[PDB]
Amino acid sequence: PVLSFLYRWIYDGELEDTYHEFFVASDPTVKTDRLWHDKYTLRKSMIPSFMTMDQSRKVL
Amino acid sequence: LQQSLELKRKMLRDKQNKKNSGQHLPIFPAWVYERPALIGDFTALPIGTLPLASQESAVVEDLLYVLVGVDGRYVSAQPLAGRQSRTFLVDPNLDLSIRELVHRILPVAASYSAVTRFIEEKSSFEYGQVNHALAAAMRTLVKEHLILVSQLEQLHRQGLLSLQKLWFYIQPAMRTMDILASLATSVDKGECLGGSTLSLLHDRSFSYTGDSQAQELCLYLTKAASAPYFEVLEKWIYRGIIHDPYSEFMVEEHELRKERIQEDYNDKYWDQRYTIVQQQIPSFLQKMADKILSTGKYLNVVRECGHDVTCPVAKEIIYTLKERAYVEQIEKAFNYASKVLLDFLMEEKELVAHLRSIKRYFLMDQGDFFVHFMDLAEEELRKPVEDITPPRLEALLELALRMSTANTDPFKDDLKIDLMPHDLITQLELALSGLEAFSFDYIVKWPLSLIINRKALTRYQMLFRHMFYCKHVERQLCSVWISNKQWFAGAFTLRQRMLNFVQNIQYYMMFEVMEPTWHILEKNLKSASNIDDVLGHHTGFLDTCLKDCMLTNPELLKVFSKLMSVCVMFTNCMQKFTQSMKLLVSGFEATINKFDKNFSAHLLDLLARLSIYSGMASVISRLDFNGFYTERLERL
Repeated sequence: PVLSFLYRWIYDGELEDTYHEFFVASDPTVKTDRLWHDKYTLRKSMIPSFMTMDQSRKVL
Repeated sequence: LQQSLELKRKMLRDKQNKKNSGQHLPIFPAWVYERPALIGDFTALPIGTLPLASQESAVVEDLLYVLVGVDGRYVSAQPLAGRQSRTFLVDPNLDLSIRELVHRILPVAASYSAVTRFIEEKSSFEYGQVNHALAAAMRTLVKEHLILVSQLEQLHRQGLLSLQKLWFYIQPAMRTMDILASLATSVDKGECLGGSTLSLLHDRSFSYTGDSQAQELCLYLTKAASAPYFEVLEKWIYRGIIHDPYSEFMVEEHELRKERIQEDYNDKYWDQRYTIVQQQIPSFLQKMADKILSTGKYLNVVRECGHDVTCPVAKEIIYTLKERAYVEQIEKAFNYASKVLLDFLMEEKELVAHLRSIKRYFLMDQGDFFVHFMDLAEEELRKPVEDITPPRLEALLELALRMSTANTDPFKDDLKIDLMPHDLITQLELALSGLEAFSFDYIVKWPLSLIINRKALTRYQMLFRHMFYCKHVERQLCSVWISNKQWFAGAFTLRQRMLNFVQNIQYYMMFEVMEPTWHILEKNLKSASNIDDVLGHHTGFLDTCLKDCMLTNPELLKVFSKLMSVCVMFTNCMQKFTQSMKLLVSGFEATINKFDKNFSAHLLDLLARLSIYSGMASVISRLDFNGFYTERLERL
């Protein structure tokens, strides 16, 4: 599941969850021009130990 | 038994602090100790009062239960529930002839239960890498022991066995259990783990050379145990990244990534960042150890910058008895390492031009550049120290460079004018500079800081500063020559001799030192099979070029400094006396003759102090090529 969340986020760059399972902290609002800085933020508790901080940061 | 529980936790702790990406390491659950999940191996009548034809059937059936490590019926397993020791008690009143034979069967039993306990105690999550492989490889022999016990099990089911058959049966198996129990005792006793029980497994295989029943046993467990180790090895070898997410390997990577990044000030790659560790050497890879280290050390600095490198081919290698699959792959791996690094560097981040643009200025290949720059910078240069300002000297450099036809090399703005802060003490005043100093900082680039060192650059500066005295005295002698296009005819001879001397000194450095060993270096850096030869060739070029020239002498030649001092004193005096006569013939000769005497002293001392030394004797032969001032003082 977490690798399929990664490969849905390399392809289309959009994913759907209602439970915290991935290293992205999504904000549901669509914003106006603030969209870039704030809809996607780095959640660190869902980073695997076979991935590093660089991998999550770059794919985000 | 008790000693293991300590080690296991501490081996965990080393790897939580070394990895900053280690996450949620386990605790061993308490129930595995409170309730049995490790060890599973932990009415009674006197046999002597029984009839005979019940005693035989009963003692055979009970001892068969007793062997596994737990109580039978009339033979009991004495409680220890631990270490390599176990004793069994048959009833003392058994008939003497049968009981002495029952006592003889017991050594396979005490060397079975012990053999089981090593597989039960050391199934824990932590211990060394070889011991975890060895548990899974020793259990295979427990299974092959069972297939003989399975035949025995069927036979005992069919209402038949006797003690003489059993005694004849267990004679082959006793030795194999003896070898396994001795191995378990030695591995637990010495507190050896990791790679230090890859030494013990290597030594025990050599030790047996009289039967080779146990030699092959140690060989089988070592060939099984070296199969994960060589895959971790091939991960480190074919690409610089370790694709194993533990560090068990003989190479470890220090984290000096937070000291040197986008600059090198230690040369961390070639010192000890990728180092080897003694207690993870298996003691059959010790012959290959330096090669193994140097291989992947070369791979990192190509796999980092963006060049796709992978395995060209990989093949399995195994520890085999006094024979090597490993050597043939280590050598090919080594040549592949050095070839991809050396090819990638000699095309992108060109070493060729970096060495050429050092030969062009410090060893001096363009003279037009310096005859422009020295002339247009000397009036700032002549002043005492801190009266110079480096923006101005840098700006006039950008002149004399861009006027001169030296515009054909990529690295020419890397030259920045700095000074030696402690000027003559760097060689092996502080109020004068630009009369005894002229130095640059040529900046060295990211992989060219590992092939040209800091020490290399300061030696280049010291050789350039040694040539600065000749560069100074040469052009001062030309400018005093144009004054005479009164005087003294011997003053013209003194002038002629001094300029002849300095011109010969530099020409000898030209066609003797820099150009020939540069011609050797353009062969050596392309005929190397490792980069520890390439470093050696660069260090050897600099070492030769310093040893042949006058930078290394037994006595260091203070007369060289005194000689160039009286050369400067002569040109100052002659310019002053010529302009304050026409613009005598006796006092002029009086000052010029004293400079003649001082110079002849300092020259003859030089020829004698160079003749004791030593090829590089060509310096003495060319100065006395005439047979004038041909060394009239004897020493030695």
